[PDB]
Amino acid sequence: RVLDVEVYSSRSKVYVAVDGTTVLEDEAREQGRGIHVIVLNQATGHVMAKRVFDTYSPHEDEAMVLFLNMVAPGRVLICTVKDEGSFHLKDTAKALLRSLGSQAGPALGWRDTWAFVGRKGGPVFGEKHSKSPALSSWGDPVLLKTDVPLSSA
Ligand SMILES: O=[N+]([O-])c1ccc(O[C@@H]2O[C@H](CO)[C@@H](O)[C@H](O)[C@@H]2O)cc1
Repeated sequence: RVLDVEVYSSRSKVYVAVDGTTVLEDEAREQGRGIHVIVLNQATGHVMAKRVFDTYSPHEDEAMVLFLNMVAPGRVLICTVKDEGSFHLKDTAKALLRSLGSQAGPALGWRDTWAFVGRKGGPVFGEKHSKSPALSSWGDPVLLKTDVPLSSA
């Protein structure tokens, strides 16, 4: 079958809904900055892992690379940015995002918004990105809605 996946990225709020049900929601004012990553089972849509990496801060990108490298091929990966995710998103992490098929991830800039849904090992199912227009501003909120094919037993 399919999963209906909805992913939202903005300055102050992220959420992810799967089949109309909210599995992640973070609207807290000064918490949860960075790249939120959700891993779903590719047959059932069950949440395997939920992490946030504050890649505005040093060393979090290194943690994210270790984490993503251990995700099994075939898992569904969902990424979404809250506030800022680029400042300490360094070349190794960007290369990894590129390997996953992301076009916007490797190009992520200051206060850009970004939502991504893909299968580890490819293909990418959907991706949206809004560039911040100025250093004192954030990218526009992005709402990505995409259908994800499920694998069958
Ligand atoms: O002049 N500067 O280098 C500079 C000026 C203002 C800045 O604001 C910060 O930006 C972070 C990323 O958006 C927010 O998480 C944080 O809460 C705060 O708003 C950061 C840097």
